[PDB]
Amino acid sequence: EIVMTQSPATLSVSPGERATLSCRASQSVSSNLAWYQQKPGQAPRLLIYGASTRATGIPARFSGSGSGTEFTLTISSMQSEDFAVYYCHQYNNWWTFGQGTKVEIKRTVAAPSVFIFPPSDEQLKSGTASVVCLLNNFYPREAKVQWKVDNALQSGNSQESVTEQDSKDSTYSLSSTLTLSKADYEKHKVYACEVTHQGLSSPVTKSFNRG
Repeated sequence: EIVMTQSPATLSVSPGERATLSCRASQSVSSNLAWYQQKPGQAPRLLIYGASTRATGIPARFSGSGSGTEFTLTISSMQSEDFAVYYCHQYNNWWTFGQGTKVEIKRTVAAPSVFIFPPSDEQLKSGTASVVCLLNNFYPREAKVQWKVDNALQSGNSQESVTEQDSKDSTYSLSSTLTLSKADYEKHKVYACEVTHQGLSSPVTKSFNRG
């Protein structure tokens, strides 16, 4: 019954900075609340089981506080390894989990390096003509893409995918893929990747065409 919501969805934190995550509940949970840490790939981990009691072995820079319907976890001397995802959990009724909060490295704003890649001959005989937009080592996560063709922004018939942080330098990479049928390659005459990002006063474009 009890829905629990965790805000804000994302926090950008440069190393060594203090971070604050808030958790709210549709109904009261008194103090039957806990905070877990999720490292992608591994298994979630216990951070705080009481409203504030820290479990064994967690660094003292972690601490949570709250009661009733509002709680907040906080970290004061965050290190690089602490960068992960977090969940607030309650057990005062049928227990449930919150959607969670991301935490990412903060770094210098970097404009996206954009490249486009059309199909070629071998795919025609396979009948799966496709194009790729590669955006490399951009920051922050807000960098956004547009597949464009003659009188059409080809979103809804293609897929976006993204790396994790290029953690050795903390940038992001995106490999959007556009896929069409055999005869489609010739049907459309214009093809382009367009990119927007606050390091871009105007959209960045890469393009190709038929003829």
